[PDB]
Amino acid sequence: ADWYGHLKSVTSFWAVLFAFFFPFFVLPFINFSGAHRLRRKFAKFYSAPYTRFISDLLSHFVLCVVTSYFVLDKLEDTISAIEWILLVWFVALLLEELRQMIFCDGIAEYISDTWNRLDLIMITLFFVGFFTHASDPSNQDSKVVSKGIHAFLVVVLWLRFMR
Amino acid sequence: CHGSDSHMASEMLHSKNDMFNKKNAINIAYDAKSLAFLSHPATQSVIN
Amino acid sequence: INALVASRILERLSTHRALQGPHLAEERAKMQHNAKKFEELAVGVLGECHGSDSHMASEMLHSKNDMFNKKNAINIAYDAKSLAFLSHPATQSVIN
Amino acid sequence: AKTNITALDELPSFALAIEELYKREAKKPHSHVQRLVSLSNTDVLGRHYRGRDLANTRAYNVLRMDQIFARLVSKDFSVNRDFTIYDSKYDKVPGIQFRRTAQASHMLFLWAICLDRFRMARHFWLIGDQSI
Amino acid sequence: EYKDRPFLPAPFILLAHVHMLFMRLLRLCGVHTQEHEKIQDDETKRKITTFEALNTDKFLRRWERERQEMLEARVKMTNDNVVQAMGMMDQLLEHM
Amino acid sequence: TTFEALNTDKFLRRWERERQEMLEARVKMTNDNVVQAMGMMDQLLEHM
Amino acid sequence: YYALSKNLGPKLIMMMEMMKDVSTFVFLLLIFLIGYGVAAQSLLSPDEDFSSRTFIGVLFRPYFQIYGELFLDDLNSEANCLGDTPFTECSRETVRMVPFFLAVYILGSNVLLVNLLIAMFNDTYMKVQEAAEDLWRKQNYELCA
Amino acid sequence: YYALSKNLGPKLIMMMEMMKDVSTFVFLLLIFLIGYGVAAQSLLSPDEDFSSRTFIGVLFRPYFQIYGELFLDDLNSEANCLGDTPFTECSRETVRMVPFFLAVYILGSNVLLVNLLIAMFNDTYMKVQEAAEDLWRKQNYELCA
Ligand SMILES: CC(C)CCC[C@@H](C)[C@H]1CC[C@H]2[C@@H]3CC=C4C[C@@H](O)CC[C@]4(C)[C@H]3CC[C@]12C
Ligand SMILES: CC(C)CCC[C@@H](C)[C@H]1CC[C@H]2[C@@H]3CC=C4C[C@@H](O)CC[C@]4(C)[C@H]3CC[C@]12C
Ligand SMILES: CC(C)CCC[C@@H](C)[C@H]1CC[C@H]2[C@@H]3CC=C4C[C@@H](O)CC[C@]4(C)[C@H]3CC[C@]12C
Ligand SMILES: CC(C)CCC[C@@H](C)[C@H]1CC[C@H]2[C@@H]3CC=C4C[C@@H](O)CC[C@]4(C)[C@H]3CC[C@]12C
Ligand SMILES: CC(C)CCC[C@@H](C)[C@H]1CC[C@H]2[C@@H]3CC=C4C[C@@H](O)CC[C@]4(C)[C@H]3CC[C@]12C
Ligand SMILES: CC(C)CCC[C@@H](C)[C@H]1CC[C@H]2[C@@H]3CC=C4C[C@@H](O)CC[C@]4(C)[C@H]3CC[C@]12C
Ligand SMILES: [Mg+2]
Repeated sequence: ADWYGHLKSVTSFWAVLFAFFFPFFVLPFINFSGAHRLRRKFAKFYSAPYTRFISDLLSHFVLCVVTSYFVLDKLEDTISAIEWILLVWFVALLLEELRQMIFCDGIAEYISDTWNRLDLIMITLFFVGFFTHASDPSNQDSKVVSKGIHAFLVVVLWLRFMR
Repeated sequence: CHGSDSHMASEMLHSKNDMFNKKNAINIAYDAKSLAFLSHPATQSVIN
Repeated sequence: INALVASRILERLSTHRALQGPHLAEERAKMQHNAKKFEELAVGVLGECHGSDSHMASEMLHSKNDMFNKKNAINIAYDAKSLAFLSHPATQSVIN
Repeated sequence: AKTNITALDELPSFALAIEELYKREAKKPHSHVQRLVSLSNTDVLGRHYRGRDLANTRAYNVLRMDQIFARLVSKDFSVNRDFTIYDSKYDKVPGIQFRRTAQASHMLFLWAICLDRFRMARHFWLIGDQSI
Repeated sequence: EYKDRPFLPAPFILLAHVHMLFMRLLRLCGVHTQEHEKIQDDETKRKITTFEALNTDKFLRRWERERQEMLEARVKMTNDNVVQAMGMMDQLLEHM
Repeated sequence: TTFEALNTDKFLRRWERERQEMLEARVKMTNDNVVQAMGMMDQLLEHM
Repeated sequence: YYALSKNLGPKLIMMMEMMKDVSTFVFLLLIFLIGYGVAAQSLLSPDEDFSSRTFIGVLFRPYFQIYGELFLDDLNSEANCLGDTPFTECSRETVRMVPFFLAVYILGSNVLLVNLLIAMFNDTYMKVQEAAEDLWRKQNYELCA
Repeated sequence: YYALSKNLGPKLIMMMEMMKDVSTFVFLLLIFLIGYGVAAQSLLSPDEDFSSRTFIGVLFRPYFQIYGELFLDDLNSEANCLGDTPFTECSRETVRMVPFFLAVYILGSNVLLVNLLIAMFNDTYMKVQEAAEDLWRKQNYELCA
């Protein structure tokens, strides 16, 4: 009941995912729970833990596919646009990890979970590889060492996707 | 029924009842998704 | 010997042509059941014999009976397809 | 009270008593019987057509319940009822008391299935026929 | 884990982070807010307390009844009753 | 109909007999009999 | 037409029940296959533009290596290592990690996941054998009808 | 002469009991083997007259691929694909589906049927172990006689 929030328990994975992808076309024709009507329905559907959980999955799945594409495609002689997007994405992930560190029940409770440890390995591997590439962007050897480190990252992010 | 007279039990299972538009008890049992009734030796004997 | 003969006759009757039929199923089952029970009895009596005097029990198992053209009880038990009698320690001891 | 419908007016006293039993069971708070009847979307005779006073004072009659149970079971349930045998002119018939019993038990049996009272259901199942 | 986490996904969670940081800055430095706080009345609290103590008593009665319906307990209770029955017969024989 | 109702009655009698031959039911019935036996002894002691 | 037989029919019903466990195994196996394939494909042939051949290289070797057919001679040829010992004296030092990743991967797939699938099959078999017999007797009626 | 021994004899009786399960496995395996073999043989070498070699090609590779020996190098050679990546840059685009069919097939045979056979063996073993000991004591008498 806490998971589904103000939503009926008969809702499936595909229905909530479709409503997430098509907000203005699936939400008025569904049953659950003007500015204070449309806003109330949006605040009730999107305040539920299940919709944000589904959004985080889909987001991490895109992260895995886009980062996998980035590692497979050739590195350029300067820092590419996809590298900047992934840099912004992992800072955002790092800030989320810091937020998790500050608001939990101690450093021990946070570090007890194996997935938090996996998150730290993700951030650490990406920044080592990125600074290794960014130290000398025209150097072929730096790209080769960076892709070698980024092979390990793709392995951890697909492992982290099992959460 | 199968213990007392198997042939008479077979006649009972083959009998058409008016309450389900004139068809027998095994069709009713299948429509009711009664796995236990269908797995019984008497019902299986009638089907064989 | 009577228990083995009873078990064999009920077992053969249960698969006989005169007992096949839709109404005879329970009867067949009963025959098989009774056969098994008689087999158990044959084991039990045999066990008692082996408990009292094993050598005398061996002499009993080696004794030729006129009713099956002068050969012993283990041949009768094999002919009656009595798995329980053959698996008993006394019978196995005589065979060893 | 007297009703303009001839089908409702031919019905005997014990059918109205079963309707009273349904009403009494329905009047309890958060009862699933009332929710089932409201969700069913049928008229007074149970036909799937979706005045108001007749539809509310006699909302729990046995024919409508027969239609709801009929729709739950399969696509071809149609119980043939004969309430003419409860008249005094059929008393000379030998076996009528068994049929009369069986029919009555059947209706009460269905009511006991609706309220999920297994023990009464089993008892009404015992008195009547067509057990299986 | 997902109750306290912001709704917005990972590329766009920076907006959520700066929004929470903006609220934190407005509360710590600006002091222009006071959040939201909801309480519960004493009546519903005593209703929960009364309900919980009634269900506690109900569970203890059901548990006691279930332990008295076990086979071991019934045999023990039956045994003690038969012992007291022998005592009453001794008293009866004394009267005789 | 007659065959089915007779076999229904036969099954209920057999089912009732089987439920009375269970160990739990026999212990419970034996227990109630012993309780009534104590009651009759109380009556006997009153007469003494 | 195998359903008439008392041996082949219930086993077919049990096989259709296992299909969910097979799908579960595929979902667990997909993580290692895609992860190891993207990582391994990048390590073997770096500084190459993305194409359809890159995707085929990601999917082809990892899936068929869990059935025991190893492409180590083929991977050795693609790595451009000229030494008598296979993953030594290579142009790039990073490609020597290719057998190590694989070493983790087949440990994940054959040692761990396949034996887990065997355990799920034994448990699933014991759970639904009687139900398969009952369902077979219902499908016997279905054939008759 | 293994039947005298208390270890080898009952295991031989259990093996003769399994033979029915082995035959059951063969009947289930025959569907995939004949279907995949006719389909795969047609995809690899089209526009060819039927002969005995076509039948041998249908039977040979599918049966031996379920034991882990894959003929992917041999299939790659027969497909006339000249690319560095194996099932790319072929004369006909249909022959690139040859590894995909195989991908379904060994999933059907190794992942699904072999593990099911393991489950049948464990269940069958637990069912007939005591009967095998009793039957061994009867065969002990048979040897003695
Ligand atoms: C916790 C786990 C996942 C992290 C493992 C550490 C990885 C990312 C590090 C540790 C040691 C590193 C290697 C050390 C030395 C060399 C030789 C150099 O010429 C190419 C890169 C290469 C081959 C490095 C690649 C990245 C490497 C393998
Ligand atoms: C990641 C966890 C499981 C264990 C970490 C072990 C990793 C980091 C180790 C184990 C084997 C190592 C490799 C073994 C040999 C060589 C050749 C050398 O000339 C450069 C480094 C290189 C290529 C190593 C890189 C790091 C390596 C991959
Ligand atoms: C009991 C089992 C798990 C033992 C573990 C085996 C490990 C330690 C062995 C098995 C195969 C080995 C690899 C085989 C080949 C190479 C290439 C070489 O250029 C660097 C080391 C490297 C990458 C080895 C690293 C260690 C390795 C992964
Ligand atoms: C439900 C399942 C069994 C049906 C699958 C659809 C099959 C029959 C269809 C779907 C897509 C089709 C392919 C689409 C494109 C090409 C390329 C062409 O140059 C040769 C035929 C080929 C390779 C087709 C073969 C048949 C094909 C694989
Ligand atoms: C049948 C069910 C299980 C799934 C359907 C997937 C089938 C239809 C798909 C999956 C892989 C596909 C093939 C993948 C690649 C190519 C190469 C392309 O140049 C022509 C089509 C062709 C040859 C595809 C044909 C259709 C194909 C076989
Ligand atoms: C977890 C498991 C089941 C993952 C599934 C693996 C599937 C998606 C992979 C494994 C091997 C792959 C095939 C390998 C090679 C080729 C030849 C190429 O020219 C077209 C695609 C095709 C035909 C691939 C289709 C997809 C494929 C069948
Ligand atoms: Mg975290």
